[PDB]
Amino acid sequence: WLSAASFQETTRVLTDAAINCRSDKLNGLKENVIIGKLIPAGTGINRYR
Amino acid sequence: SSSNNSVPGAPNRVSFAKLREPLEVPGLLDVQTDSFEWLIGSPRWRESAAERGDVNPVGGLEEVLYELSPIEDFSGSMSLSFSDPRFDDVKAPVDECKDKDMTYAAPLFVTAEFINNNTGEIKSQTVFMGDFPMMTEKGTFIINGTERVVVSQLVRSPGVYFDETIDKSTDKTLHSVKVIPSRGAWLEFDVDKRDTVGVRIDRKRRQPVTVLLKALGWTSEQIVERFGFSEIMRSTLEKDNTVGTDEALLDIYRKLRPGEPPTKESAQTLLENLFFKEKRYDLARVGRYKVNKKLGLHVGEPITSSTLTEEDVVATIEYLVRLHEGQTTMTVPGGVEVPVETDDIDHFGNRRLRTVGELIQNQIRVGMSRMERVVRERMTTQDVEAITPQTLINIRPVVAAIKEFFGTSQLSQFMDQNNPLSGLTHKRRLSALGPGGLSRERAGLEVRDVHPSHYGRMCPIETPEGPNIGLIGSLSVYARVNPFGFIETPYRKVVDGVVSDEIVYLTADEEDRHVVAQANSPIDADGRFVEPRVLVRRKAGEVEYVPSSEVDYMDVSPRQMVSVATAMIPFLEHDDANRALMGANMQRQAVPLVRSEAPLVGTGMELRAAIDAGDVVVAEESGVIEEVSADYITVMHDNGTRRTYRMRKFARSNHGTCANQCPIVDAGDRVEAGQVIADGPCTDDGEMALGKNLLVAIMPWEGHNYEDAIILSNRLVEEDVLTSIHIEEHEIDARDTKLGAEEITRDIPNISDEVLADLDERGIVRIGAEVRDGDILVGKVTPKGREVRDTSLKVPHGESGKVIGIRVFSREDEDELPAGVNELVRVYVAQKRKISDGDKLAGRHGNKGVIGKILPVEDMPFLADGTPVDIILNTHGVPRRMNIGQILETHLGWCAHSGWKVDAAKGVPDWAARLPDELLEAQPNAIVSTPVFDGAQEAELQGLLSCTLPNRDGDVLVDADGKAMLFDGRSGEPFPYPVTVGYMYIMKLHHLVDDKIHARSTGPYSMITQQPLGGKAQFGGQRFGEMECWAMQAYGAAYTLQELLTIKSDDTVGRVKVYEAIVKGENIPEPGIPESFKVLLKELQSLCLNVEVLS
Amino acid sequence: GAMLDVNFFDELRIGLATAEDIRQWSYGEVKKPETINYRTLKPEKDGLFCEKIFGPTRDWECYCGKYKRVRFKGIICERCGVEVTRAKVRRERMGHIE
Amino acid sequence: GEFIPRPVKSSFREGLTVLEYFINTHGARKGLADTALRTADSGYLTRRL
Amino acid sequence: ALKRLKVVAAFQQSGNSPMGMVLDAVPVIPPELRPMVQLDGGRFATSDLNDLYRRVINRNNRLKRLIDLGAPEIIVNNEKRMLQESVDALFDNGRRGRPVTGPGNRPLKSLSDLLKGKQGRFRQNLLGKRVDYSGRSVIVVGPQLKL
Amino acid sequence: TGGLPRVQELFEARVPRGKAPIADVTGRVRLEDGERFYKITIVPDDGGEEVVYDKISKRQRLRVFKRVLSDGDHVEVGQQLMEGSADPHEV
Amino acid sequence: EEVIAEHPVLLNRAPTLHRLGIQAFEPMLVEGKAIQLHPLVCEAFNADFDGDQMAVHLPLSAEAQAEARILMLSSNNILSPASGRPLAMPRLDMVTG
RNA sequence: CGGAGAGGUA
DNA sequence: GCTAGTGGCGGCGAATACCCTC
DNA sequence: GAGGGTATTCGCCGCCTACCTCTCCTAGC
Ligand SMILES: O=C(N[C@H](Cc1ccccc1)C(=O)Nc1ccccc1N1CCS(=O)(=O)CC1)c1ccccc1F
Ligand SMILES: [Mg+2]
Ligand SMILES: [Zn+2]
Repeated sequence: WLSAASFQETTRVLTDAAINCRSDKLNGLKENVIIGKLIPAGTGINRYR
Repeated sequence: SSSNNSVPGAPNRVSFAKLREPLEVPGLLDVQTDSFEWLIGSPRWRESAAERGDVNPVGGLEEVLYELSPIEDFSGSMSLSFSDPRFDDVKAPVDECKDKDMTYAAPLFVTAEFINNNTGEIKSQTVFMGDFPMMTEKGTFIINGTERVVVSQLVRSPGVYFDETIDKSTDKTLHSVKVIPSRGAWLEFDVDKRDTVGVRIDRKRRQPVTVLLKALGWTSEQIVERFGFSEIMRSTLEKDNTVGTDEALLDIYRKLRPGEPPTKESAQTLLENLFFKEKRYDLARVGRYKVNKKLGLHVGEPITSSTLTEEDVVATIEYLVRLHEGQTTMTVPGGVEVPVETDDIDHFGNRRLRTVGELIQNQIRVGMSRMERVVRERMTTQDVEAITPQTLINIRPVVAAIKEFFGTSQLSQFMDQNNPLSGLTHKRRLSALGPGGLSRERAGLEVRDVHPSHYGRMCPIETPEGPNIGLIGSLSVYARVNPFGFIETPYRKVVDGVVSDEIVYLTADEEDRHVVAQANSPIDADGRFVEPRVLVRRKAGEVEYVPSSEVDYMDVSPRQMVSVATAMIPFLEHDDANRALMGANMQRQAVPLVRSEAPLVGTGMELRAAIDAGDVVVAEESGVIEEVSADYITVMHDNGTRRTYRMRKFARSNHGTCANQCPIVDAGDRVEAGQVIADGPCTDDGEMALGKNLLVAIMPWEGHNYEDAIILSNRLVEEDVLTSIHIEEHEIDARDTKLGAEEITRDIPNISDEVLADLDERGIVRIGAEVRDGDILVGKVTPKGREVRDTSLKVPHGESGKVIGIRVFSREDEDELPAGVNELVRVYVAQKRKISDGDKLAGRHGNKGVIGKILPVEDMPFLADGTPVDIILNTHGVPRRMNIGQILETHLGWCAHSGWKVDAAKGVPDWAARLPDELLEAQPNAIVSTPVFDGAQEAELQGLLSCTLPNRDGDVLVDADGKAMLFDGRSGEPFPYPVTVGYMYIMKLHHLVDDKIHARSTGPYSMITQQPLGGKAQFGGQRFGEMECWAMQAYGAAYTLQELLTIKSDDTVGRVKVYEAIVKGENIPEPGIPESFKVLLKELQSLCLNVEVLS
Repeated sequence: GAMLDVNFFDELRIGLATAEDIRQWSYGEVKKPETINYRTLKPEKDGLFCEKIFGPTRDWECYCGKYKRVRFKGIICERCGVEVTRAKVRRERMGHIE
Repeated sequence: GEFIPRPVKSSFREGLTVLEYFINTHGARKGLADTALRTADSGYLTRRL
Repeated sequence: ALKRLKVVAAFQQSGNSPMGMVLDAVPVIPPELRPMVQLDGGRFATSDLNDLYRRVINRNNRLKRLIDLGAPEIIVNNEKRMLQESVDALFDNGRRGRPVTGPGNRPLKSLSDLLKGKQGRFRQNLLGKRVDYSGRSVIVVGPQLKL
Repeated sequence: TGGLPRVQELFEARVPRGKAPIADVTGRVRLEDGERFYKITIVPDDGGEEVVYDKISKRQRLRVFKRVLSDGDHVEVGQQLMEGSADPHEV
Repeated sequence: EEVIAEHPVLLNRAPTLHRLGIQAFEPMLVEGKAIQLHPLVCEAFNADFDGDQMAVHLPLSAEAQAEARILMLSSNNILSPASGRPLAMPRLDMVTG
């Protein structure tokens, strides 16, 4: 819901997520950028880092 | 053969023109001046209108007062009225207002009369209506010490408009009409896909026209008698499912005001108040005139009404039905015949111009309406026989409205003062966007286009390049606006195919009924046309060949369509539209230089451009110069009187440039009225001089002029050819403060006595002192609680120069300072800037580039006699961009600089047959003009190139092709092939690299989110946006992106830890959670959302 | 889950907030539409900027001024009622309107 | 967008007349405005992609 | 029924009650996220959130006063409706009815405008930032350089 | 559409605009000629059922595949009867 | 002079339409206030010299410097990622010569 | 440096 | 100086308002 | 009256990036 809300239609996405009580597993480029974590690509991958 | 003979002391600039100009260019500041002097009802406007339309001469303020008065309460037992507005002398002069941060204004008084209808007593008084800002002689306002320009607005005229559409789902031609009022309520009619006519008041549901027609009192017999010939009307009278005047009124009331008792009287009152109130609905004079013309209702009656009528509505419906039924003529009873057709909304006959006077009148009108509401409210809660006009009138809303308009309006704009041309073009500007116009984003591609009706009224070349492309335009040279607000243009009448000399001004709609020939139509020493058929312009952008006896009018010049800035581009017709647009725009960005020089090759629209702009000093009356100095000129008039002119020296413009005036007359010379008596910023002997003449080469050179870069000689730096003076303004104030009494003094704690060397006893720097970055300008201490800290004025980063002036305002000297401040010292520092790498140069033909390199004179290409070339331009940019006028300018500039003499020993050569006499010979450094569309030809240029005078030694350096043989300054070998050399006019643009370099390592941070501030003046950081993040993610660089997002932006502890690690030998630590995520979580919680981070 | 924020994030969950949650987040109620006083430039009591709700506006200082030193750390004043702590707390504490 | 049946027989070496320059400027400004709209339209597609 | 069941199953599968749509209390954002600044001279420029909170508080206080003092049904209902509208404007201004405008006839910002749009929280602050150790100036051509 | 709008509608899986119907079963076709409409009937080789398209406006041309489409002509399962852009959802 | 030695620097020009809008170089001090750009990277940046401006960023940590020196170095990105055609090749004046 | 507006550069 | 409060347009989906039989 | 369709109609969402300069910020007692 974080990636969807940061793309378009923040209000609709947020209301739907709140109603459904969605949990966000922070596995993605945009989400890791938002929370300030190493992206899971390139040199941020487990086998490399 | 010369250009101008009207201005007394004009330079003798010889022109290549072959055409005579019947008409002289009008005053270029007449639009603003005329519009304002109409508003204030000056005697000059009164005479101008009397010699034409003396029937109804009334100014703007008088019109507003007549409209508003009388004010009568509901009972009608008492009334109030206003009349004869009057003005006093300006409180302070223009320079005083600019210096003291005042507003240039004059008091306004009006006469108020109070009449009681049941006693007959009259009490009259002169009521003060507030200070009224007044326009200066140059078309500008001084509002709080800042010069401003009110821009004219292009708006859609009120009237009735018919349009046609082809529907998508079905094959039908659906028609519509809209009656657009001036401050009223809209009214629409249309025929839908079900062949039913209807109405749509404001934005409500559609209703049949029969409903409204019966609501007006018509019955079936009346409606069928007149209408009914259209099958649609007779079909709509069947499916209406309603009948009865009262029923129709009730239905209209239900549609308009749902949830209220549907009573017949209430419905009638609401309808008649919506469309016949005379206070809630208005068409204005332009709207009434346009509606009458369109529908042909009244042709003899004057425009005395401004509201709708039943006849107008029935005529509109009849027009709509006839148009929908494929007809082309009609005659409403009691009216003249008129064709039926659709209206082009963008035609210049349909859209008008709101000038400065009209905008100010609208603001005065709204303020007076608020005052009227206040006075009407106050007239019913006060005792009779004790009320006087002064006890009823409250002036606060009017002054508030004027303040709001002149301070916070989109049409009142900070004046542009790079040079005289920028301001002159700023005053002659037409903008389509404002309070009641278009939107800079929503605007489509068809409102930004060039229309056939713009010919001679708006320039097609000069427009911005960004989102404002096509929304802001410039008025043409010969255009003027008529009383109703429509732009006109002069045409020369022709009778029986004989061109006469009788100029008539025509609007676009008037012009569409005639065919007009071009100025470049051959003539035979009289009006008779030489050729049997003439190419003429027709209604909708159409051109046709017509016999010479069918021509109606004729243009007055081949430059009628271009504007002032576009008329200063030589060889314009050889340049493509894009580069001409760029050149016209970039001529307004040139910076004044220390010394000015006029072009070798001009066009003639420079003397008048400089004189009309107003930055030069002109002699008002004839006389003999008595004393001349760098500070003043004294003129001894014939009648024994004297007049002294003061020159403004080293003044500062709105953009930081220098405005210095220099006398150009001697101590015994005799002057004439209207003669230029001193120069200005970019003026040379009274002519615009925006650049310098430089010897150019058109070869590629070692890759330094690669991809639009430029190579310069070092002579242009040694000899201060392209040097400019820039002036900065710094100010600080001493407040009372809650702590108390912060003071300006030299006693600043914990500062070395060396750092206070330049400060004087008061605490301010001394005039003539050199200041560098971080230097003290005004020492000040504030009691933060001794606890007195230092809050002195410093020199910002990258700023330096000489202190040239100080102005200090002290409350102890009864100065008009704002509330809570004691001192307002201001400091001016000036610096001379030479040309350097990164500065932006440009010619008049849209050629631009930054200075890639500046070479020594010893290693520039040089001619056989040893003359280095000042500038080198690359060959690969000329032919691709379709601006070949720069090469022609280079050729003609070499010809003018060198001089020539046509060898007409045995008759003039055939290529010089039509060349004007006095143009068969010239001396070195001769100034010539090539008008915009009637100038030098290619054959004449070849001929002149083939015959030029030798140099000092007696050798011709440039051959008949305009190409010279150069030497290589680095190796000394001659270049294998000849190069193109000559002189062109280069200008220095206000895009210097000294104002663009910025760097940062740490500084201020925003408070809501702990991120670096943005801005060079704030010492801000460079934004790393979303697309740069995409690029970094595509590279696969995770650690770089993480550090950029965490420890360089908003990791509060990471920043300090990183700084400590760097200043020590350690390695950078790991980042943490940024603050923006926490702010987001707090906002989401404030939205009543339960956000949690699970672990 | 992780209180304010601490590394080893696992998930970010969202949902509807009940009145009990709103009153649990709150450090106090706002019952006066007063932001700041002009005579003293200090927050009005029970206002939108009340220091007894959102925390001190200066590091280790009270509204009344009884305690103005780091030694009086973590003790709530008995006269003004504002807890003596750092000024950054005003970015974290929330109120509520009944 | 449709072609006019009348051509522009002048070249920029000779200099377009005043009625052959008006239509040329019309076309040039139309192209500039279309370019602005196209550059605004392409970024949205790139962001969605 | 498909859409009705979508929403009903959304409220049934989880352990969340649907009673969160009706609010008995309103949270207030911390002061430092809605600061009020002072213009040159000492005159404050109040934020938009402060104005909306102020309106909500005024209406709530006067409604409570009327309820406690006793009043006819009509006045109490009118005050309740105005409080409803005030809270709606606070949460999402302009969604229903005319926007609550401030000086200059411009709509005020709501809590929902801090997250939406090109200038909202996400696209302006989380997906992009301003950084330190960064500069800028004009570029010229150096032929002598290497790749 | 023929440029950036075409790319946008392709990537957005929208109805093309100038939609061109495509067959769905191999067989002969009984083409009909008329004003403002053409009746294209698919007579499958199996013959189980016959599909028909009657709303095809006469403005659009008929595609040429293998000669222009004509009455009593065999067509492929995915053949595009008319000239235009087929919607991605039917294919 | 000795501090900036072999410390890579990132240069970026907006709009950043594709990946090669950001590249890393080895700074060398010059006299003036304008940045000197190699002629063979203008196509990648889409930069001419009629008034354009660019931004400079400094990587700090060891990982960031390693990325700027290996992944993003200008001389390592010669070919276009979209098609594989070379982007750092002669054009205009060089082609003519 | 919080917001609104105007103008400009690529 | 202090206190109060009638110039955008395409795309998509839910909603009224409308028959149409039936 | 009652199921089966409507059938437009209306409201909401979307509309490139980066930078520079300058002016103004509530009314009433
Ligand atoms: O057409 C020419 N010149 C006309 C000249 C003209 C300008 C202004 C008013 C009246 C006439 C033109 O500029 N039209 C015009 C200007 C702006 C927008 C539309 C139009 N048009 C195009 C010709 S259109 O299809 O009939 C109807 C509309 C012309 C002259 C010489 C050589 C080649 C030419 F294509
Ligand atoms: Mg460029
Ligand atoms: Zn205390």
